Amino acid sequence: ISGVSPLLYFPPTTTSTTNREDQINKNTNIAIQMIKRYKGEVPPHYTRKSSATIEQVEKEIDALLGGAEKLRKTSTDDQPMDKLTLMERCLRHALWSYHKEEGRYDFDQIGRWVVYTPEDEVKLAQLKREVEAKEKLAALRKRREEEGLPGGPVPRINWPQEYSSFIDREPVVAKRIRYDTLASTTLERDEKQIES
Amino acid sequence: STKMQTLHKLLTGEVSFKNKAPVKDCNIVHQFGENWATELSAYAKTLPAEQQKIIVRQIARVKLTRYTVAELAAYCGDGPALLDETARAANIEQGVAFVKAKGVEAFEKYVAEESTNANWKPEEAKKFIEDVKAKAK
Amino acid sequence: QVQTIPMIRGARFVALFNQKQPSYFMNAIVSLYACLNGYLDDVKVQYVKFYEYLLVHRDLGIMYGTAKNKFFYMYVQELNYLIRFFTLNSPILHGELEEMLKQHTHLFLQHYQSKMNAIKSEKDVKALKNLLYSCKRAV
Amino acid sequence: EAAERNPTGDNARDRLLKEVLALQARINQR
Amino acid sequence: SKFCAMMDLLEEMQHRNRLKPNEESWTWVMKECVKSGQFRLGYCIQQVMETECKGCPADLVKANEANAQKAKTEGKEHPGHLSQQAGLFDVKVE
Amino acid sequence: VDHYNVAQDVVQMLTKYRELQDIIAVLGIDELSEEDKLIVDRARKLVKFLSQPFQVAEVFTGMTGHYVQLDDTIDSFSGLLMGTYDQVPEMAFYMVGGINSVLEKAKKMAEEAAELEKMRRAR
Amino acid sequence: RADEVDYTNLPAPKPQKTVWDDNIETEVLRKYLDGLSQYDMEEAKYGV
Amino acid sequence: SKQLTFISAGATAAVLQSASAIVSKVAGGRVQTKTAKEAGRHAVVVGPETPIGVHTAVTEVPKSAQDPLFSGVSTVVVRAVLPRAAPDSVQLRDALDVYASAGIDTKEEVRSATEAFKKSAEVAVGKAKAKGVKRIVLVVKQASKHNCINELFKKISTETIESAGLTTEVVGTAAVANQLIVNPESLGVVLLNDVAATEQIELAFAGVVGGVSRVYHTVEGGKISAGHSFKSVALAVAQELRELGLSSEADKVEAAASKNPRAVVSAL
Repeated sequence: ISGVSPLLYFPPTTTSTTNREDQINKNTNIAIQMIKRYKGEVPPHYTRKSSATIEQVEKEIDALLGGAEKLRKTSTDDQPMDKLTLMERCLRHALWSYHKEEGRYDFDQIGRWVVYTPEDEVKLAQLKREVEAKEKLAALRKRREEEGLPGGPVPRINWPQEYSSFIDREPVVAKRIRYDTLASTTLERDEKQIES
Repeated sequence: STKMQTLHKLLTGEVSFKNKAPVKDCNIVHQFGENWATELSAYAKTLPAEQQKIIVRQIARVKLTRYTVAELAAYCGDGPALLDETARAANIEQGVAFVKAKGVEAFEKYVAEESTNANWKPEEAKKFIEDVKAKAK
Repeated sequence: QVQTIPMIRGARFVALFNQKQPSYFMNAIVSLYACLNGYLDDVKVQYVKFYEYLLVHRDLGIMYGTAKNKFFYMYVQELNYLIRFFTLNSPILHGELEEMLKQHTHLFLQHYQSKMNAIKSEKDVKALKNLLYSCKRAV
Repeated sequence: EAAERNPTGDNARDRLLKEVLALQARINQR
Repeated sequence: SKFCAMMDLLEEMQHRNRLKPNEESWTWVMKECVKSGQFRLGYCIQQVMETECKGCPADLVKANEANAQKAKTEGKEHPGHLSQQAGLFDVKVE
Repeated sequence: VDHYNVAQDVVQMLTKYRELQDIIAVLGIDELSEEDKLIVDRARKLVKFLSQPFQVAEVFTGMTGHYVQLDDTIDSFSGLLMGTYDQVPEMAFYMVGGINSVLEKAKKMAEEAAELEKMRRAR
Repeated sequence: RADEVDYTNLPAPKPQKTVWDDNIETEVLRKYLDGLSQYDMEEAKYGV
Repeated sequence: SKQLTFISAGATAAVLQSASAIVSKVAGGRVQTKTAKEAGRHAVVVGPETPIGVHTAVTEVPKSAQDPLFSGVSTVVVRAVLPRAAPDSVQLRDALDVYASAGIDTKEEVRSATEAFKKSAEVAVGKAKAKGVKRIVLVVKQASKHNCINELFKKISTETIESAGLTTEVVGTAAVANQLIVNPESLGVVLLNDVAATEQIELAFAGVVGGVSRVYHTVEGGKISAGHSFKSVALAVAQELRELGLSSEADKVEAAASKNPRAVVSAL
C-alpha cells in the first residue's frame, strides 16, 4: 500500500433497521417479479370434466391393484410384462408425476414408479441433493439465527493482510464494503408466498 | 535530475506509467518516495513561472486524488478546501457511533488495528482516539 | 491381434508412466496397484489418464452416494505414511483398498466411459480431446 | 420439438461462408 | 502434520533400525488423532493397535467416535467438493 | 492451451496424411475408409493453407502479401480441423492469407465459374 | 554511472481470489459466490 | 403563485431544511416551494440518489463558480440515466444484465434502454458540437458483471455519434476518473454509462471542481437542477430562480454560495 492514507477506515455499519422481514419481503417481491416474466402468462383456465380428489384416486388405484395381487406374478426385468404390471406402472407413474408436480417430494416411490430413462435417474439425483441442501441451509441459518451471526456468507479473509499486499486503499476499501454489506443482509426469501 | 524531469512529465501527463496505471497519490509515492512533494517543489524553483504554477496546481490536484471517489463525492460536495475538515468530522462521527455501539476497549483495539492498516503514526492515532472520546462526553 | 492379460496390463502401465509433474507417493502406488490387479482391464488405453485423475482428485464413491469405507479415501493424504508402513496388501488396508477400487471402477465404467463411447459430434470430439490433454498434463 | 419451437466478428465469417456456399449451390442448379 | 511426523519416525524405528514399536508408541499416535480430530485416521490406528498391540484404549476409541459423530451432525464427514456431482464435460480438469 | 492443441492436431493430421499417402500408392484413392478419405481432404487443404504470400514479393509475384495475426491463425486452422470448411474448394487455400482470404477467393472463384457456365451452356 | 531505475514502472497489483468456507450455504451459492470472486478479481486488475 | 418543486433522493434533512430556508428568505414568499417526488420543470432535486423521471445527467464547469485550483477547465460530463422504477422493483440497469443470464426475454427492456441511450447520446453530441470538440470519451465499467448493459451502451452510443460525424473513444472507470480529477483539461466531452460507479464519479467531479449544480433532462422535456451539498444546492436554487426570471436574487445566492458555502442562508 503506497502512500499514507488521508483518513482511517471504519466499519460501514450505516443503517441498522433493514429488518429481516422487510428485506426478505423485498426479496420476495423480486422473486415473484422475475418468475412471472420468465414464465409469461398464467395458462388459460381449465374446467374439470369430473370431480375427484387425489386421495380418492389413490385409494381407488390401491383397491383396483389389491384384488389382483394373487394373480399378479413377478418376472425378470428383461422378460415381457403382464397386464397387471402394465396397469400398475401406468397408474403409479401418473400418480407420482402428479404428486411431484404438486410438491409431495417422496423420492423413494418417485425413483421407482417414474424412473425409466437414465435421464430420469439424473434428474432424481439432482432433485434429491437440492432438497437436502435447502433443508440443511434453512437449519443452518436457523442455527445461525439462534447464534446471532450475520446471515450473508463470510469469505475467509484476513483484511490486515489485504491492505499489505495491495498497492492502493481504494480497491481494498470497496471490497470491505461489499462483504460487510453482504454480511449485514440476509438472503432468505418468503416460502409460502412463493409456493402460492 | 532525471527523477525530477520524469516526475514533472508524469504530473503534466506527458508520460504515463508502464501499465498506464492511474496517476494517484498512491502511485506517485510508490515510485518517487514519501517526500516527493518537497523535492519537486524545490526543483520547480529552477523553472520559469508558468512551469512553477503548473507544478503547484498538479501537486494540489494529486493531493486531492489521495481520497477515494466515494469519499470525494460524499465529502467534497462543498469544495475541495473544505474537504479535509468535512472528512475528518465524518471520520470522527463514525468513531463515536462505534464507541457507543461496542464499548471502548474494543474500539481502542480496533483503532490500533486501523492505524496499523492505515500506515498512520502512533501520535495521530492517539490524537484521533482522544478526540473521539472527548466528543462522546 | 491376440491380447492376453500380460499385454493388457503392460499397455496400461505404459500409459500410466506418462507424467509431467512428480506424483505423490500415495497417488502413484495406488494407481499402480489398481492396474496390476486388473481393475483397468475394461478401461480403454486412451482413457487411463482420465481414470487416474478421477481416482486421485475426485471421488466417485462419495459423488454417487455409494461409500462404504471408513478411512481409506484418496483425499486423506495422511494415509501415505500408513501405506508406507504396512503395505497395501496388509490385513489392515487391503480390505478397504479393494472396495474403493471396485466402486471407483464400476462407477467410471457405468457413467463416464459409456458416455465417452457415445460421442460422434465433431464439437463433442474436440471437447473430449481437450479433456484428455488436460488430464494427461495433470496426473 | 421444443428446440425447434424456441428459435460480431465471427458472424462475418459465417455470413461469408454461407454466402460463399450459396453461389456454389446456385451454379449447380443452373 | 504431527501424525505424518510420528508415523515417519515409527517407520525409521521399524524398517531401518529394526526396532518394533511398543503399545506406548502406538498410543501416542492414537492420542494425536483424537486431539487433532482426524477420526478417519483414528479408525485405522484402532485396528492397528488391536491387530498388533493388546487392543486399543477404550477412552481414545470412544473419543474418536465422538469426533466422528460431531462431524456427521455438522456435515463435515467428507470434504465438500467431493460430493458435488460432475459430468464428462463438466469436470474442470486442471 | 488452444494454440498447443491446434498445433499438435495439425502435426498428427500431417503425419497421418503421410501414412495414408503410402496406402493411396497401394490401392488407389478409394480403398481406405470414409474417415481416411476425409482426413486426406482436410490434410490436402492444410498443406495448401500453410503457404503465404509475402509482402516483400509483391513487385515480382504481383500478388499482394498478407500478415496473418496469431489469433486468426489459431482460429483458421482450428476451424479447418473440425470440418467447418469442408465445402470450400481445395485451391482456395493456396497462397492465401487468413480465413477471410479463403472466403473472398471462394466468392471470386464461384462467381468466376458462373460466367463460364453461362458461356459453356450457351455458344 | 549506468541505469538506476525505471520510475515509470509500477508493480502489477497481484490479485488474490477470495476463498469461501466450505459449507452447505457455499454449495447453494456456489454459482453466486464464484461470480463475486470473478468480479473482485476484475476490479483488482482494472482498479475499481 | 409560482411553484418550485423540491425532490428528496437520499438527502439529509439538514440540506433540505437549508434549501427551504434559502428560497424562503431570498424569494420572499412570491413563489411557493412545494415538495414532491417527481417533476419536469422548475424542480430542484437534493441528494446523491437519482430521482425518478430523468434520462440525462449532464454537468459542466460554470465560469463563475470555478475553484482556483480548476480555473480555466472546460469539460462536460454527461451521465446516461435509464428509467427508474420503484425501489422494490428491479432497476433496468440490473434487469437488462441478469435476465439475459437467467434466459428471460429482454426485448422491452432493451427497447427502453435503447431509447434512453439514444436521448443521452443526442444530448452529448449536441454539447460536443456546441463546444466544437471532434471526439467524445465514452466511459464503461469493465466489470465482467456489466458485460451486457455496457455492450448495448457502446453499440448505440457509437452508432449515434458516428452517424453525427464525431469520433468516440471508449475507456473504463478508474482511468477516466483519475484523469478527470488530475488532468481534466484533456477531456472535452465525456459520456458515462448508467452504473453506480459512474454516478459516484459524476458526484466527485461536481464536488472537486468547487461545488456545482447538475442539470437533469427528463422524459417530459426540460431541465431540472440537482445538488447534494450546501453550496451545490444553493447554486442549484440560484439557477432555478434565474430560470423563473429572477436575476438579482440569483446573483445574491451565487455570491453567498461563493463566500460562505456551509452557511449561505445566514450569509445572505
